[PDB]
Amino acid sequence: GVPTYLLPGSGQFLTTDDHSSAPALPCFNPTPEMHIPGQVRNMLEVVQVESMMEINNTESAVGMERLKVDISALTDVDQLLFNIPLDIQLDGPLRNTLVGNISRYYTHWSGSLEMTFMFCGSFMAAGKLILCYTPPGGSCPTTRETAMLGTHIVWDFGLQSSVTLIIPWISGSHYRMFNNDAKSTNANVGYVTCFMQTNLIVPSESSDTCSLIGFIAAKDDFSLRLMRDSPDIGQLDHLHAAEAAYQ
Amino acid sequence: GVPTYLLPGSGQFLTTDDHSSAPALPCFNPTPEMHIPGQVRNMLEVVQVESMMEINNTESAVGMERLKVDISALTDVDQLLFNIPLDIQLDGPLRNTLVGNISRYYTHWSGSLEMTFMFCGSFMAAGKLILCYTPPGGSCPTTRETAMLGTHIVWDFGLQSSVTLIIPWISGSHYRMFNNDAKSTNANVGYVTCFMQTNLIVPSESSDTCSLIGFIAAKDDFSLRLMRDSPDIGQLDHLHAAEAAYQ
Amino acid sequence: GVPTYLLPGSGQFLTTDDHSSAPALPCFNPTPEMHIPGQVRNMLEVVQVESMMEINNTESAVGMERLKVDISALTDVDQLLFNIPLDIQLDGPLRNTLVGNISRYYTHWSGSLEMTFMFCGSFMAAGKLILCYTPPGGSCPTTRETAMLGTHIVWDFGLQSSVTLIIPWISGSHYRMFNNDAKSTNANVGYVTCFMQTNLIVPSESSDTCSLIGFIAAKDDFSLRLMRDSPDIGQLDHLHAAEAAYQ
Amino acid sequence: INFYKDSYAASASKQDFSQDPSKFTEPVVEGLKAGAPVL
Amino acid sequence: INFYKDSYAASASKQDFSQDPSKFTEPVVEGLKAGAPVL
Amino acid sequence: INFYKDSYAASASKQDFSQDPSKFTEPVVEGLKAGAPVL
Amino acid sequence: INFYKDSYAASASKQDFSQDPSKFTEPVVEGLKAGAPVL
Amino acid sequence: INFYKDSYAASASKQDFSQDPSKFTEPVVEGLKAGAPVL
Amino acid sequence: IESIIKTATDTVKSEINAELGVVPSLNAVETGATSNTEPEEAIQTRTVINQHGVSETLVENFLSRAALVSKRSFEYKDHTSSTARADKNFFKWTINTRSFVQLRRKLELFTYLRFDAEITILTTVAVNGSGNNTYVGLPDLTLQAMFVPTGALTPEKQDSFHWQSGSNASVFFKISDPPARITIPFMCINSAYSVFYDGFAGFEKNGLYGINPADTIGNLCVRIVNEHQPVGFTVTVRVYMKPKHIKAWAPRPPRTLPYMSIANANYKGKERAPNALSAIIGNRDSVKTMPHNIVN
Ligand SMILES: Cc1cc(-c2noc(C(F)(F)F)n2)ccc1OCCCc1cc(C(=O)N(C)C)no1
Repeated sequence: GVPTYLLPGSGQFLTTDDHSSAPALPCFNPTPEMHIPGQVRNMLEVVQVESMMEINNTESAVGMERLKVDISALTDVDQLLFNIPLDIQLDGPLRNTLVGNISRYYTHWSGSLEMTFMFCGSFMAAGKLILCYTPPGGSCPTTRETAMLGTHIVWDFGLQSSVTLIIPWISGSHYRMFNNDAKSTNANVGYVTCFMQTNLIVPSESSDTCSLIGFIAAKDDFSLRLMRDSPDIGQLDHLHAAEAAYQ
Repeated sequence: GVPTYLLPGSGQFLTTDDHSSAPALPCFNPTPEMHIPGQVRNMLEVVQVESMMEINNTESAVGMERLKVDISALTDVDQLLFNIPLDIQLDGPLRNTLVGNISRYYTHWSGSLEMTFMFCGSFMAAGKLILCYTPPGGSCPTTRETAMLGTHIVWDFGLQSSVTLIIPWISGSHYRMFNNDAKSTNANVGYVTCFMQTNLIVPSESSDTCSLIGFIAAKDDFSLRLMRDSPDIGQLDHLHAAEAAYQ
Repeated sequence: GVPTYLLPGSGQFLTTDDHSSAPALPCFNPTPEMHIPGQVRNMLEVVQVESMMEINNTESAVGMERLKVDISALTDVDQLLFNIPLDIQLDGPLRNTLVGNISRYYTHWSGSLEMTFMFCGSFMAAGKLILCYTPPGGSCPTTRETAMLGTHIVWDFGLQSSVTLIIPWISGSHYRMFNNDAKSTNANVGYVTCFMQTNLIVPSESSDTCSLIGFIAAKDDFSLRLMRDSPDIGQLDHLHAAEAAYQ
Repeated sequence: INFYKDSYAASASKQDFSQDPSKFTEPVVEGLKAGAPVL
Repeated sequence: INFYKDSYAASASKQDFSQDPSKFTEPVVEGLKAGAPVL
Repeated sequence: INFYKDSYAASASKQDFSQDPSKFTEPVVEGLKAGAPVL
Repeated sequence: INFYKDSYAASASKQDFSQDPSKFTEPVVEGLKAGAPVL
Repeated sequence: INFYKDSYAASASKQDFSQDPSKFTEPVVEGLKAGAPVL
Repeated sequence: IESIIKTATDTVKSEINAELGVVPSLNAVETGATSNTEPEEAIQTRTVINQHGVSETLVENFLSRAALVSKRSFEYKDHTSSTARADKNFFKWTINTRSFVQLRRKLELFTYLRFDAEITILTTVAVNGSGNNTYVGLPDLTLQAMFVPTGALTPEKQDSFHWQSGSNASVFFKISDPPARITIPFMCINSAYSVFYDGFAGFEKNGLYGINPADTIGNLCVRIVNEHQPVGFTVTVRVYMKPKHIKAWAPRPPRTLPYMSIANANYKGKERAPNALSAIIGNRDSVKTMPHNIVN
């Protein structure tokens, strides 16, 4: 015979191992493959699809009210309208999105994100907004004159109802980490703020309050590493009817 | 199947074994390599770097005082100034050096060493010294007329502030051993002594006491074998905060 | 994976097995080889070297007295002088020789042996002897007329001080056995006897008693098989200072 | 290492790097051009 | 013997004998010559 | 079968049949001839 | 993987796809033609 | 499969089909012919 | 200049030297360069063909050795009346290489390190003798080691539903088996681990000093899969780590004073030499005293 010796790790069951195993049903012929639309081969294809952010995650907002931000005409200039925390690991507006949900199965991430906002006011409504991304290091800007020093896009409402703010990958390290310390230098991405650029101006017959819907997605420079169990789902007991499977 | 039989040693865990093992994270992509200065591929590169000897390892010397040897003008000729034990395994002036620290992770050594001394007196100070290496066999020489029979360099202070004494590899055996018996024929290297050649002569305004700094390094004929745990570090209890890792 | 099954003998420790095993010290560089005189690659080279027989193994002989045989002038003709048992396994004159010592590590042997005798009398001493080898089957011859029927050499003392008696390999079987039954047909080699051929004749000033030294060695047709533990060494307790190794 | 006779016994296949994200990001009959207004 | 699909699973690599001690022994802009005074 | 990286891990070497018994049986400067008297 | 010396020790043979159902479905001397009445 | 260095360690040899029954059935100097009387 | 070095350098024979303007034995330490004096220039040498290998001092060989990094003992029993601090049939460990000094000192000989880590887990069991000082035999238990990365939830009890390990890598091994082994890849978010980090981990001023957040690994969670037996046992788990495929940069002065904490490089030194704060090397009577002088 062949002389052999067993290495450390022999006989172990590693859940991520990759080996062939004995076929339980010899000569079984699986059903022939048939073309089905919508095949996905890499999860990065899913995170590239836009999904709505829950910007209005406040106690006053119920159901889909949390998925839109209301803006009204103001009588003071350069007023802040809203900001968006950029932490995917923490429970924030980006968590329940395609990019957020898929990414929270991993520990490291890199690449640019894009935020798209659709103005859903009446045709007669007009206004200009400035959307700013502030790289980390300081406090979230509270005034337009400070926020406009960072990356920003000035958005003019019009026939094209939607604008895109690119959050470029600006990082010292190759990857960032989805870690619970939101203030860590390996995790913090910065802030996104939205200020009035001129004002929301509508005629008397239009609604005086208009809504924006914010979307987020990753660009094709996005990548993820270090698979982990998602903290978005858990169970403390057996589900109903699970016991019946053994009856 | 393949007939096999298990050899002695099967199932053992040898800390120095070299085998492939199951990847815990399939398809993980490590961060791309980036050029970093100061790459080291062989520890012999480190031992070739000069480091200071603790020649003045006496109770009167505190802190970095132990890293310099003071020399003053003498009124008798041919006087001994200092000697240096050449045992790396024992606790001596060579132990806390790059060569000594790295070598004490090994058991056998071979090759030439070099001692470099820098004179740190004033520009106006003058003098000549003789540095001698005595191969083993007898007592450390106590007089210049005996020490000068061995390998030596006569050093004249001047614009070039430093001289090098080569300790050539003179050994019956291919290697020596870092063994606690300092008088063993497999370990003893001999002695290094320093005598006044003429005198330290300084003017009245210069300091009447001048310091030398001794450095040691191995030449590129140096080699080490038989890795061992260094006796230079140990612990009798868990370090502080080590328990907190399990909390 | 590879389907396998374990054979009988798997996991056993056979002291004569021949396998590779894990190197305990990776990347260790052994000391370079150096030419040393007297290399031996086959133990048969040692048994080919002459060594002295203990022919005079009698209670009256002490120390090296047992390594020489004294012969004196006789007043009767054709007298027997000595005989030599040819059994290596039993405790006899051939046991403490190079050939005997090496062979007693084995069980089977074959090939010719040679006995050489050196006459150590004075230059003025003269004499002739007959050395006979009797193949087995009967009693050891006690008279010259019977001993001379076998293989023999008539030795004339002279300038060449030594004669060689060849004991040719005369055996029914390919090998003989070193077995404790000295009378077995698989072990008995026969006898060697020495008779006066004429007489030892010396002048009055020479010693009237002269000594012979007998040597034995194997020829290059000698071979051995079936390694065994030598019965020439043993211990009933631990040697002195053996316990100290564990202190 | 697969000595089994049935192909489905083999180890995992992690070498399919083909992608087509436009199936989900741009499932429109009229493809959009860079810079030009969509509407 | 490495039948694993991920390269980092392989055994150790002890075959890199490249050295450059001058990075630590002679990190000076002006290289020094043998015998000639340094200063 | 030796898959170890260090050569000294290999099994025994029992193939060195070279001999020179004259090193011990005839270490004399003047070689002796067959039949001719040694002295 | 069969290192045994006797051939009957080998694993199963599942590669004989030859068929002849007519031995049981049409064991008549006169073969029947499609469409044409049998009788 | 024999990785042992000594040849006698090998498995059994069952391939010697040579026969000579006449050594025991017809060990006579004069061979006998078919049909012809032996005596 | 970079070159391939496999053996120690040879020596060339040298003759008498008397040359004006040439002083190879003189050097200028002030430049920061180590002396370039050769043996052939200091003494008269012979020719020597040096065959001494240098492979055992390769960084890979120097560091690629399995070393203890974690040792945890916990009681395997019914933990219904156990304190909140007790390991109730499982433990979690925040992975670090700073708890055992032998490996820590060798790692801290370098500033930056890049390597994959081979992890070996060794388990031993002993019957509890407290009150029940009777021996019945050692059970062959099954254990689960789960790697919980940053941001993932760690199990809170032996039967926690977190052990289902949908995506976490888990290894199930038995005490009777050879020690479990897996390879963890280089998982730093940078190109190399920062053995030393002269910085703070957060954008505020209260973050931990001396620990690079880029090198955060995660938690190793180990439980006994078997439900508790009628009697109690003590289970000891030892974790060994062997770096491999190593790259190292910027060597550093070795640690001299004893380590105090795994969180910092705080130092106190021994009460007296050797390795005291004011005297690293042991004392001798004077600079002219030979400690081990050979007399006759
Ligand atoms: C010890 C250990 C165990 C596991 C594990 N145990 O079980 C499993 C499971 F679940 F798959 F089975 N995974 C995983 C990873 C581990 O450590 C990684 C070592 C990396 C490193 C960084 C530094 C550093 O910061 N430097 C050098 C400055 N040092 O080393």
